Amino acid sequence: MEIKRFGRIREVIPLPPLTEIQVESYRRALQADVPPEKRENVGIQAAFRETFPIEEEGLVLDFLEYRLGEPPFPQDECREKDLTYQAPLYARLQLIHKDTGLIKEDEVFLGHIPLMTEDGSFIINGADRVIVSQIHRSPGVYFTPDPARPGRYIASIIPLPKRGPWIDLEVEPNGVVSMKVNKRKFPLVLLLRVLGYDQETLARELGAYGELVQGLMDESVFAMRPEEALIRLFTLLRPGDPPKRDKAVAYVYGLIADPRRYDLGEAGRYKAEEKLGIRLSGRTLARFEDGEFKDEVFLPTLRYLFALTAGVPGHEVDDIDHLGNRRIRTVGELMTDQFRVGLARLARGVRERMLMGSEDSLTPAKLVNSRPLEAAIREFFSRSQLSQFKDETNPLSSLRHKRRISALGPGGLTRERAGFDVRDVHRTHYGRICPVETPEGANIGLITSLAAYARVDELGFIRTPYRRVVGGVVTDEVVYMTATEEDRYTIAQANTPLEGNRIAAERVVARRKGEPVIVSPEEVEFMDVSPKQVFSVNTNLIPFLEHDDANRALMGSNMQTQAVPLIRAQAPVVMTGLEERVVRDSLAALYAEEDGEVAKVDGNRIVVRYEDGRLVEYPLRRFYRSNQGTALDQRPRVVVGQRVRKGDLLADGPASENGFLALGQNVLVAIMPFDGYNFEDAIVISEELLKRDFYTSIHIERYEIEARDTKLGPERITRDIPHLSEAALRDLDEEGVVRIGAEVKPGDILVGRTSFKGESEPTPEERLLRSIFGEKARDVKDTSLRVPPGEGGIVVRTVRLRRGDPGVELKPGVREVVRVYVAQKRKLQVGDKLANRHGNKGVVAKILPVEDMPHLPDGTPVDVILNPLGVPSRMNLGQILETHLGLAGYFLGQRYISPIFDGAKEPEIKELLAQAFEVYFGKRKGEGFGVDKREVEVLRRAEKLGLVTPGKTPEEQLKELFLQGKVVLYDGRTGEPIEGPIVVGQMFIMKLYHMVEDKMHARSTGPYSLITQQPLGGKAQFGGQRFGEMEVWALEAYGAAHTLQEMLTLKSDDIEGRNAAYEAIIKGEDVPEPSVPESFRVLVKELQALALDVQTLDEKDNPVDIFEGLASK
Amino acid sequence: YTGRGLSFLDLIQEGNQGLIRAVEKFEYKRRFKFSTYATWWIRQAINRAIADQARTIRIPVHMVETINKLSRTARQLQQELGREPTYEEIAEAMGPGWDAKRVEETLKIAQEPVSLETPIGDEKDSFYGDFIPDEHLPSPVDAATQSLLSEELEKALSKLSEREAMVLKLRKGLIDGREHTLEEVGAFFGVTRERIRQIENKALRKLKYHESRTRKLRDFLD
Amino acid sequence: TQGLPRVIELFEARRPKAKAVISEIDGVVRIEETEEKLSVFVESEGFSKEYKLPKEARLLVKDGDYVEAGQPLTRGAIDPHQLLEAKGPEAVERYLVEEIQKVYRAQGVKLHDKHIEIVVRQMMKYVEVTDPGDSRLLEGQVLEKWDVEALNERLIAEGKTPVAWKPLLMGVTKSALSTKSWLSAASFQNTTHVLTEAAIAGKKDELIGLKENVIL
Amino acid sequence: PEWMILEAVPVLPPDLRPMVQVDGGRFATSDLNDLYRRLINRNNRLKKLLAQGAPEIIIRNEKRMLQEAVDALLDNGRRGAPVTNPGSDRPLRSLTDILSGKQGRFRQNLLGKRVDYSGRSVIVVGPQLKLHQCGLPKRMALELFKPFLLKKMEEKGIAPNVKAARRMLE
Amino acid sequence: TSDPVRQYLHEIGQ
Amino acid sequence: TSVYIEDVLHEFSTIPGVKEDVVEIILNLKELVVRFLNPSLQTVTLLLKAEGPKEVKARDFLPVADVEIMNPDLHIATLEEGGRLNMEVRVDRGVGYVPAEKHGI
Amino acid sequence: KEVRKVRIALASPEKIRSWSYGEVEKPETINYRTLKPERDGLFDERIFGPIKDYECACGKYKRQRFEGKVCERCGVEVTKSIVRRYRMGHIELATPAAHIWFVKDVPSKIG
DNA sequence: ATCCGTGAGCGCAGC
DNA sequence: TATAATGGGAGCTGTCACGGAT
Ligand SMILES: [Zn+2]
Repeated sequence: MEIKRFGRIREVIPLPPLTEIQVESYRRALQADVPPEKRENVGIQAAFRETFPIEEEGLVLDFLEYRLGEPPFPQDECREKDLTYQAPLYARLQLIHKDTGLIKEDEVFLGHIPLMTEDGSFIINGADRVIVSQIHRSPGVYFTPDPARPGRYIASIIPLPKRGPWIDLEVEPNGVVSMKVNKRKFPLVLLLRVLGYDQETLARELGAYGELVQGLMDESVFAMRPEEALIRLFTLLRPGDPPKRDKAVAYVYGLIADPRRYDLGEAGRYKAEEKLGIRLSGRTLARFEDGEFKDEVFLPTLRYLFALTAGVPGHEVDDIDHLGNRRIRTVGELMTDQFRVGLARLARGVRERMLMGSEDSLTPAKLVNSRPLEAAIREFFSRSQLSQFKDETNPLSSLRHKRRISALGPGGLTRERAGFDVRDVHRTHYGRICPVETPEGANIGLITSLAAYARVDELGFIRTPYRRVVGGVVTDEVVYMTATEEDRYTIAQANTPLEGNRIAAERVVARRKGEPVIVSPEEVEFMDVSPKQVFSVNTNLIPFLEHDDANRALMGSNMQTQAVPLIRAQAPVVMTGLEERVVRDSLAALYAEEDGEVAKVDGNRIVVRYEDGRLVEYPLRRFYRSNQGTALDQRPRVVVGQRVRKGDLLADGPASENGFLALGQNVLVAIMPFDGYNFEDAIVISEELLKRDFYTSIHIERYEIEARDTKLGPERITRDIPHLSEAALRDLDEEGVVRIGAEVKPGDILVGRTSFKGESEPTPEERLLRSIFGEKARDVKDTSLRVPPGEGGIVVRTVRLRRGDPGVELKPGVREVVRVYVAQKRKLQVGDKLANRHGNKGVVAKILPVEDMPHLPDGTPVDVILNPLGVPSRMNLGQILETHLGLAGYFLGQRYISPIFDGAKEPEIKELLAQAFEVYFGKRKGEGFGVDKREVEVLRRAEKLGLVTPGKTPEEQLKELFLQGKVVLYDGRTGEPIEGPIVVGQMFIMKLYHMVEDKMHARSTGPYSLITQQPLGGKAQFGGQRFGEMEVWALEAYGAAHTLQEMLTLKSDDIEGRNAAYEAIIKGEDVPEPSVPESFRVLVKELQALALDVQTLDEKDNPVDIFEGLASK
Repeated sequence: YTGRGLSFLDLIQEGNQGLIRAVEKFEYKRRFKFSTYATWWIRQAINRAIADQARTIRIPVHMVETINKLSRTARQLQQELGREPTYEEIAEAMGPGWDAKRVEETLKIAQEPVSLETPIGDEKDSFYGDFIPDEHLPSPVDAATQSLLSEELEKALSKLSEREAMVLKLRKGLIDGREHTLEEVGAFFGVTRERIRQIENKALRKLKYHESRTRKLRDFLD
Repeated sequence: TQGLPRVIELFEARRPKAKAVISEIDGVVRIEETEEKLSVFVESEGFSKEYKLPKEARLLVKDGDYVEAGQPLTRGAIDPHQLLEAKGPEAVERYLVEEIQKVYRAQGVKLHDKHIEIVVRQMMKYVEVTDPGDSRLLEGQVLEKWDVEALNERLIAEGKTPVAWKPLLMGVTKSALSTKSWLSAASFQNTTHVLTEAAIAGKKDELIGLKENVIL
Repeated sequence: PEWMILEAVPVLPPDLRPMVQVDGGRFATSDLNDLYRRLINRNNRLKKLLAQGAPEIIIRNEKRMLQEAVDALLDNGRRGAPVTNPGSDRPLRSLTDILSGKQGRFRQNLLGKRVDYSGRSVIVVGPQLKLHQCGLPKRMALELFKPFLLKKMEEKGIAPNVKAARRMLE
Repeated sequence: TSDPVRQYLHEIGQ
Repeated sequence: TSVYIEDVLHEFSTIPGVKEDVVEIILNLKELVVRFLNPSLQTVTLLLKAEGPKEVKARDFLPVADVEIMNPDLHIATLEEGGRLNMEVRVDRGVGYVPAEKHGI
Repeated sequence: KEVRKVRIALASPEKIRSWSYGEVEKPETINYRTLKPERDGLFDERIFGPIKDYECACGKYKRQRFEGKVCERCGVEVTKSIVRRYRMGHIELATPAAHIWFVKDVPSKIG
C-alpha cells in the first residue's frame, strides 16, 4: 500500500496542539507548576486575593499562599472505583486578633480540586467528562444603536458575568442622558456630581458638543454637594434604607468601584480604553479614594456617546457578534468562577463563625468549613451543563467534544433567547470557528467547533495565523492575529501562486475586513497560512470537500464522530493528511520518546530500551469499555529487536491502522439502483462482507447490582433462589455471580440476589395451594439481575465489592456492589446504519449473496450498492471522486492523500485510472481471452450515449470508460450486462453507533406510572410508545373512535379495563368495554384541591359518581 | 441563623415567639439590660425551629444534634488527616460506644428524600417520577394470575365435596378471608374437631391425587 | 410579509405592519399630492373623507376614480377588521382565504380552499351586541351568532325589539379560547384564566366536540 | 363571591402526591408535600401566636406569610419570588403547573397518553411487500400479541399453562 | 412593599 | 467450526508473550484450508502446542491422515521468550456459510 | 348513570370540608424510624385510607368481612386501598387567605 | 402610551 | 436564665408579539 501525496503548497507551520485550549487554560488557572511565590494574580490565586482578607471589623484572616498536592489514587483506579482525579488543596490562613495582637497559622485543608488528564478530560465520579468552552460577548463598553430612535446610540457597560450588573446609558428624548441599572433609570448628572464634576469641567468635557451638554446641565445637581448628591442618589437607587451617608457610600462603591463584586475584565478593560482612548488604573468603572469618588470611564464613555450622536468621525458603532467583541471562556475561566463562588460562600461562613464563638480563643482550623467550596466545584464538574459525558466512541469523538464551543450553558443563553445573528457565521469566524460543523436542529450556530490553525489568546479571543507579505515577497513569519487585528490589513489567500517565496500573479485574491477583493501584489501585506486554517478537524478529515455542499459536509463531519471501532478497521484509501496527527494528539496510540531498541513485545505490555539504557514497560489497553460502550482496545504494531526512533509508533489504538485513523472500512461500491433496495438512501450489502467479518465490532455492556441493608432484612447475593432450576444457575458460581468467559441470553441471570420478602399475609388461595402440594413459602425473593430482552453477549469480567474490603466504602445503607461486564461482537445486519465522509447515510436493507451481487468482467463482486438518486439533490459529488481514485487504488494497490483545495484533480486521477486499465485489461489480452460479446453490447449503448468515441478499438473505448470511472458490470442473477457502464470503485464507509439491536423494542404490558397510571416511557424501563395529541388527531381524522378509545383507556390508564382486557385475551374473550380513565379522576381531585367543584352530570342534570361512591362519606 | 433550611422571616417569627416568653420572665431586679437575657430565648427559639422545621421527616432535636457533632468531628478529621474520614475513624474520634456501624446507621437515618419533579436531561422534558414504576398496584399480569389461581383452585374444590371444600375454605380462610380454627369449623358442621381434622386431611389428600393427575395449580406456585 | 409568517398573521386576524389604507365610504378619489405632502380625499355625494398618506406611500388609484368602500387605495396588506366594518363579512372571508392560498400556491402547495374556509368560518363565529333590545344582553357583549339569531327569532316571535348585533372577526387562538366548552379551552392555553371564569359562572361542558370526550 | 376567599384549604389524596421508596432504598416526595407542610408550619405558628396574644406588628407579618404560602401552594411564582426548597434554585411545582403546560395533566396525560401493546424499531425498504403489507420482526410480534399467542399456544400443546408459556417466552 | 423584609424593617423601624 | 485455546475462556482474551489476540488468531484460523481424503469423513481435530521466541506458522501443527494444510506458511501467531501456546481446532467440511452464532460447535 | 355533562363551580368552605375526611394538623410525613403514617401527618391512614386493602394499621381487621369499619385501636378503615387516590383532606385556617387565581387574574374578579 | 403575563413542533434518547 | 448584644442580602442582565389594564 504505497501512499501518494498531492499538493502544491507548503505548510509554513504545523497544526497547533489539538487539545491546547483545554490543557493550557486549566494549567494557567491551577498555577500548580509555577512556584507558589512567583505565581501571578490569576486563577485560584486571584480568587483568594479577592475573597481574602476576611475582616470582622476584631479578627482578621489574610491569604498567605496555597499549594496543590498529589492524588491519593491514579486515573485508572479513579475510574475503577468511581472516584475523582483531584489534588489535595491546602492554603495558609492565620487569624490575627489585632485586638489582642496574636496570630495563629495552620495550613487549612480546603478540599480536593478536580484534575484534567493528559488528553484534556476528567474522571468525575469515576466517569470521564469534558468542560465545553463557552462563548459570549466580551466584557467592556460597546455603543449600540437605539432601534426605536434613529440617531440614538445607547451605550452599554457590560461586565463579566456575576461580576457586576450591566450599565446602560442613553440620551432620553427629554434631552437628558440616563443611566439604567437593575431596571432603574436616573439622571447621570447626579452620579457625575458625586464624582466631583462641576459645570465648568462638564463644559470643558461636553461643552464642545451641542445641546447635549445643555441637557447634562442641571443646576439643581451642581448645587447639590457631592455627598448630598450621593445620599440623594441612594434614595433614588433604593429609598427604603434611611439614607444614612455611611450606608450610601457602602452600596454605591460596592456596585461601581468594588473590585470584589464588579470586575470589568482585562479584556473588557483593553476594549474600553482602546474605545475611549484612555488608560485605566484598575478593572473598575470608578475609583473611590481620599474619601471621594473619582470617575475613570463614565466621562470618556459619555464623551464617545455624545460625539457619536453628533457626528464625529473617530467614533463608530460596534458589532456585538464580531469575534473581537466575542470571547471564549476556557475550562480555566469557568472553573475559577465557580471556585470564587464557593470560596466566597465559605468566607461568609467564616465571617459568621468569628462573632458568636469565643473570638479570644479561635483558630483557622475551627473557623473554616470545607463543604461550601467543595460542593461548588463538585457541582460545576458533576451537574453543570457544560460538564458532559466525554465523547469516546472513537479518538476524534473526544477531540471534537473537547474542541466544541457553546454559547449556552449556565451563564449563557437559552434556545429561546437566541436569534439568527448569534447562530450565523460572521466574517470573523474565518479561520477561527469551523463554518460547517454544527448540530442540525435548534442548536445550530449555538454549538460549534474551533478552527485548525486557530487559537485562543489570554483575553479569550480566537486568533488565526497569517504569513507576512513584504515588497511582494512572503516569509514564514506567522502573525497570529485576532479578528479586530486581521481587519487592519489586506490578507491574500494561501493558494496564491508564488515563484519561490514571491508573489507570482498579476491579480491576487485578497480579503479586506473579511470582504473578497482582487488587488496587485504591491498592495498585498499579509497572506493566509493554508486552507486548513478555515475548518475544523472533523471537517478537515473529509476529502474532496471543495466538491461537497456545506449541509452534507456538516453531516459527514458530525457522522465521523459516530464511527464505531471495527475489529478490521482501516484508514481511507483517500486521506486528507491529518489522520495520523489526530491519532497522535489523541493520546491513544503509543509512541517512541527517543531512538531506542524494542526490548520485548506483547499484547499485554511492550518493553522498550533506549540510548540511555533505560527500560520502560509500556502497558497496553485491552478490551476497555468506553463511555459510549465502544470497546476501546490498543494493539501492538512493533516486534522484538525493532529500533524505533523518536516519534515512532509502538502500538495501534482503537479504530486505527498504522497509527492512522480507521473509523471505517474501504469497500468496493457500485453506484446504481437495485430493485428498490436502494430506495430512499437505503443500502445494499454483500454477504461476503459478513463472511470476511467486515463491519463487525465488539460492544461491552456493563451491568451493575448492589446489596443493601433493609428494615425487612439485609440483602444477600446467593446462588440459591426459590424455584430456580440448577441450569438457571449453570453459569452462576456458588456465590451467585456469573463466570468469566460464559455467555448469557434473554431469560438468563447474571447475579442472584435475595432480599427479605415483605411480611405479606399468605393469600387464602396460597394457604390452600401451599398445603395442597405441601410446601412452605420462604422469606427471601428472587431479586436476581436477569437478562434484559434484546441484550446479551459473553461475560468478560466480574467485579464484586463488599464491606470489609479496603479501598472504598459502601454508600450509607449499602452492603456490597457487584458489576458484571458482558461483551458481544456483532456483525452488520438489517437495520444497521452506514455513512461516508460526504454525508451519504443509510440503513442496511438487504444482504444479498455473492451470486446475486453485481460482478465485474474479471469476476470480482461488488461489496455495496448505492442508489445514484441520493447524489443529485444532496450535491456531494466528492464521494464520486473518492470512488474514482479508489478504483485506481484498487488496481494499483495504492492509497492516496489529497489536500483539501490543493489535492488530486480530474486529470491526475484519470492518469492513475489509465495505469489501472492495463492491470485490468492488458493482463486479459495475454491471459488467453479477448473482448466479450456482452462488452460489445454495452459499448454499443455507450457509443449511442456519447460515452465512447465511435470507431476506436474496443479496448480504447473500454479505456475511455475507465478514465470516466465506469466499468462493464454484469448481473450475477442473469449473467447479462448492465445496459450502460456503471461507476464502480473503492469508498470509505463507516459503521455508525446507531444499530437496530439497541433500538428494537416492544411492550404488551409492563410498568405503569405512579400518579398518571400510564405506561412508563423508554426502552430501558420496558416502556410503551407515546400516543400524543398529534397521533390522536390522526385517529380522529380517520374516524376510528373505538381504536382511539382503546388507546385512551384499555391500553392507557383504565386500571381496571386493562387487567380485564389481558384476561379477556388469554381466555379467547372479546375485550371489555372501556370505563372512565383514571387520569380524569386525577384531574377531578386535583381541581378539587384547587377548591374547584368539578362534577360529572347526566341528562337530568343530576350528579354522577365516577368514583362509584368510594370517596363519598 | 439563615441558610439552615429556613428563611429569615420564618426564623424571625420563631424568635419573636420565644421573645414573648422571655419578656414574661425577665426581671429588672437582676439589673442586666434586656438584650442580655433576651438573646437566650431569641437564639433558642430560632435554633429549635431549625431543628423542628427543616426535615420532611420529623427527626428529634437530640438526634439532629448528634448528626451535627458527627459532621463537626468529621470535618475536623478531614482537615487534619489531609484526606477524608471513614465510619471507623470518626467513630473512635467521637468516643466510646461509637463504631463505624453506628456512623453509617446514623447517616442512613439522616438520609433525606429527593424531589420527584427533579429535572432529567438538559432538556427539561423529563422528571424523576416518570422513570419510577408502580410496585404496589395490581400489575395486569399479577391480577390475571390471581384470577386464574382462584379459578383453578376452585376447580380443584369441585373435585371435592362441598363439606370437604367448605372445611378447607374456613380452615385456610377462603370462605370469608378469615381462616377459622378447627374448633370453629366443628362448630359449623356440628362435628368433633378430630373428625373435622381428619376429613380436612382426607380432603387435602384427595386434592393431592387429583393434582397428581393435573398439577395445574402448581404452576401458580411458580 | 411573506411565507408562513404571513399565513399566521392572516389566521390570527393580526393587523399588518405594512397595512394599506381603504376607503371607509365609497366615492371618487381626489388625489391631493401637494408638493409638501400627499393626501387623498374620497368624494361622496354629500360627504368627504380625508386620508393622509406618507408622501412616499404608493397609491394604486389615480385621480377621479370611483373608489368603492373597502377598496384598496395604497399598496400593502389590508387590516381584516377594517374590511369587515367596510365591505362586510363576506369580503373578509374571501380576502383571508385567497391570501392564505396565495402563500401556499407560491410554494407550490396544492390545498382545497374548503379547509381554509372551515377555519375562517370558525373565526367568524361570534358577534357583538349593539343594542340589547328586549334582552338581558349588554351593549358590547360578545356571543355566538347562532345564539343571537336564536334568541332574536324567539324575541321577534313574541313581538319584542330585536337585538342589534355587529360582526366580529377574531383569530384562531381567541376563537378557541372563547369556546363554550371550558374543557377544550382549558386544555388549549390560558388554563388558569379559562378555569376561573368558567367556575365563577358555574360553566358546564355539554361534551359536543372531540377534545372534551378525549379528556374524558 | 365570598367563596373566592379561602378559609378551609383542601389537600390532595396522598397517593396523587406521594413519597415512595425508590429502588436505591431512598424515598422521593412530590413538591406539593413540602408546600402543604410549609402552610401548616405557618398556620399553627399563627394559631398559637393569636391564641396567646401578641403585638399586631408580629401577627401582621405572620398573617401575610400564611397568605404568601397559600399563594405558593395554589400557583407558585405567580406572586413575589418562586418558593424554592433549600439547595437548588428550582421553583417547586404548584397545583397550577401540574394542570398547566405541555408537561401539565392536559397536554401530557389527558389529550395524549402512552399506550401498551406498542413497539418501536428502525425501518427498512420492503420492495417485495404489497401496498397493504409491512415487515414486522417476529420477536416484536411475539410481545405485541403476547396474550393472543398465550391463548393460541394453550389451544395447542406448545404450553402446559399460560404462565409456563410466558416463562417459555421469558 | 414587594420585599417583605423591607416591610417588617419599616414596620418595626417606626 | 470451533477452536479451544489453553488458559483462554472468551474470544476477548489476551496471551502473554504474544503480539496477537484470541480474536486475531481465530481470524487467521478462518483462512485455513483442509483436505479430507476419505469422502466418508466429516470431522477432524487439529492441535498446536509450541513456545519459545518463534513466529508460529501453520507448518507447525498436528499431522494427521486425510489432513492436508494447503496453506502452510500461514502465519497463526508470534510468540517470543515465554511464548506459551496451546490450541485444539475442529474442522468440519460443509456447504454454504453457517454463522458461528448458529453452529456453535 | 352515563356522564353527559361536566360542570365546574367555586367550592364553598362547607363543600371543601364536606369532601374532606379529616384535617392535617402536623407538618409530618412518616415515622422517622419505622417509616409509617405520622398522626396528623399528610399521609395518615385513619383519614385518607388504608395503605393496604382490608388492612388496618393495628391489624385487628385484615379481611373483607371487616370491610367498612374504622378499627378503634388503630383508627383505620377496612376497604380498597385505592381510596388513598381519591379521599381528600382539609386544613382549617384561623385567618382567611385569598385564592391567588381570583386576585392575580386580570381583571381581578375580587377587585 | 406603557407595563404584565402569555404562548412559543413531535418523537427517541438521554449514563 | 441573664457583661451587653436593636434597619438584610443578592442581585441577571443576547427574544418577542399580543391582549389586556393603567
Ligand atoms: Zn384496626
